[PDB]
Amino acid sequence: DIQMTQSPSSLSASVGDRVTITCRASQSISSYLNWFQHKPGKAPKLLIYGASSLQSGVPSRFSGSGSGTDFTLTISSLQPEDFATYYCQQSYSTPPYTFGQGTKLEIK
Amino acid sequence: DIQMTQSPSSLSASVGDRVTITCRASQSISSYLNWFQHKPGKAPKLLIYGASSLQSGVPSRFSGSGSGTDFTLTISSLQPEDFATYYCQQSYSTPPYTFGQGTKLEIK
Amino acid sequence: EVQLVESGGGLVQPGRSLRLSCAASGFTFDDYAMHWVRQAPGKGLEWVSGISWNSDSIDYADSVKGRFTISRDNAKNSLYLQMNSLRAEDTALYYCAKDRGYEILTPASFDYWGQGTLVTVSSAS
Amino acid sequence: EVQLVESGGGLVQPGRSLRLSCAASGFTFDDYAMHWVRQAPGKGLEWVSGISWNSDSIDYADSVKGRFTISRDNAKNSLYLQMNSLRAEDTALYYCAKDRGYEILTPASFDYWGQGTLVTVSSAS
Amino acid sequence: IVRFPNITNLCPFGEVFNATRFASVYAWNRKRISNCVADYSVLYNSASFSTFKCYGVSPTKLNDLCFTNVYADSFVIRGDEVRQIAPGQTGKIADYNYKLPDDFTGCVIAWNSNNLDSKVGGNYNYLYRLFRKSNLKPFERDISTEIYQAGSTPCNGVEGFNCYFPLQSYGFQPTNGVGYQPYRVVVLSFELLHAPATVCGPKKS
Ligand SMILES: *[C@@H]1O[C@H](CO)[C@@H](O[C@@H]2O[C@H](CO)[C@@H](O)[C@H](O)[C@H]2NC(C)=O)[C@H](O)[C@H]1NC(C)=O
Repeated sequence: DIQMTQSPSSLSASVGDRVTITCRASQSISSYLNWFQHKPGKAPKLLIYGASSLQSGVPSRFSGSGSGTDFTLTISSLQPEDFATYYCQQSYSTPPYTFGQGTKLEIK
Repeated sequence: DIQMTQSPSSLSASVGDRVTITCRASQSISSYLNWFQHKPGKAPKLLIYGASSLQSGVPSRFSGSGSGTDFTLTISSLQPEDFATYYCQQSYSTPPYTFGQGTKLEIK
Repeated sequence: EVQLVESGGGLVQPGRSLRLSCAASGFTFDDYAMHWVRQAPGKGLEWVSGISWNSDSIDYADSVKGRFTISRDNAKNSLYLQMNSLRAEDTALYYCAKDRGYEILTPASFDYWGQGTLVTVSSAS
Repeated sequence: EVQLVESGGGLVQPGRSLRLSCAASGFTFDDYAMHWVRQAPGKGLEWVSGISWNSDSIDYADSVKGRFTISRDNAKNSLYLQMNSLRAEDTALYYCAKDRGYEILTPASFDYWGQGTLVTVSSAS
Repeated sequence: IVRFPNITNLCPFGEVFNATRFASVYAWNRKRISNCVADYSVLYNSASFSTFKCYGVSPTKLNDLCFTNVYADSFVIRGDEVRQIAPGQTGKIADYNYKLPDDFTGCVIAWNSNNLDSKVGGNYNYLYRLFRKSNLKPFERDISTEIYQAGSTPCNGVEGFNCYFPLQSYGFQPTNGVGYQPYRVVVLSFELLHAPATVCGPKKS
């Protein structure tokens, strides 16, 4: 069994700030993490597949890092249209595709 | 995952004593444990299927008990042909049919 | 550019079956694995089911094991899902995701999604 | 009173292949499952493989996946185990267990066993 | 003093009960037991059966009552769903899978079977029917698997909206709770009719 946790819960920043979101796993998963941007009003999308491989078709503002049991995601600028809820999931352990709990983010 | 342990490794007794061997699991298995009698010279034999159900044709001297995580096998009479190595096996978790280490039993 | 749209959202009573279908247009449907994802009204995402490129490997979430039946029809380029013996905790929002690979349980995650269709189980108008 | 006799053991060089057979005659063979259990020369028992009553569901031990292929013959009341790409850590003793049920991964345990056959992997005469 | 002939040709209850493969509930198998001495004491004295309910006849008065025919039906159903195997009961099983007559006379056997019919991945050999046009009559079976016309749009053999598949399979798994574990069920039926009596209980001498 694997338990997936999300350390922060809510943030607030400005148009040109830099913020960090970190997602911790109960057991080693060897850099098999996935980040999703859940826009509140429409379909969620994928930002980073794999450890820190940036998905084709999104701005390079986002950048992740980390492997083993701790991971981190940072937003370079946090322009005002990027506020949403972000999720982390693992695809390595026996419980398939366990999502983390949300991180509501407000820009002000 | 799951881990399986054997508290005793070597025991000493006589023909007129009682012996108890305990088997401990890392996680709950819900009364799904099996005890095997492995003679050093022939094919090993099963004694107890389930937590405390005794297989047909074996003496009633062997008595098993316990549920959840900690289990124990008890022997009452210690007939002098009861020298062997005993293993406890779980059949409930994803790693299939995990065996505990040996438990040598000699009489003196 | 691919489009993932589904239907069948509505109100049904508990213990009544309901079938959902999802239409995929923008890509090659014959050789991609497909999944279903559930969004609880006040919780986070949750995986439901998944089928391979062809129906040899089918997997279900533990909470829906023996209640649902996921199908696939490569001829019409659309997939289906059957909900049976519904209880009150299935009032959530369902998405129709697409896997990058061709197998069900691979490190490849869900690359394209679609807008959800809300379902409710109760006894009302 | 059931009989399980094995053969095919011996000594082979590392990297070579050898086959095992286990004949059953004391019970009805067409509707029980069977396994193979390995006993190290100086360690405890370890599961290796298993097959269903009919060859539908087959599972393998983690350390032997991609090397061992278990087979079954319902007509002749015998099962086989093809060992391939042997290394230096497979010099153990092999048993031919019988499952109590009809599937592979069930709470039911191994019911009847047989005397082990000795295999050796080294470069000697 | 009483001296009766030797006991021979016993009924094969052992192979009916101590079997390995039971059919699904919607396709239960029926076996006619006749022309043998039937000792029901070995069934009752066993502690393996969790549920032993007899309707119309006390269980210990069977070893003297001589019938003419005994029918055995075997199937596998859920845990909290075995209560529907009783005369005058309602539910999915009673409505669409297996209907017992209101005046049924016999005994129902049920014992837990989580040790054989639960696969860690999921056992899908067992299916139960969900829909039918009408309720099953007492003691009949349905095997056809046509698409259930849920609404008024004709299915024409093609699955669609309001065109569902009637057979759904149990997702049996050792992790399931007590109420969702499989429960083997055997139903014995006793008939009296204008024919010579064949089955009897053992007559001790
Ligand atoms: C098989 O059926 C028998 C009854 O015919 C069950 O009970 C066995 O009865 C014998 C004596 O007739 C006793 O040794 C035990 O009470 C039972 N045998 C064993 C080996 O336990 C028996 O429980 C049935 N077995 C199964 C697996 O259902």
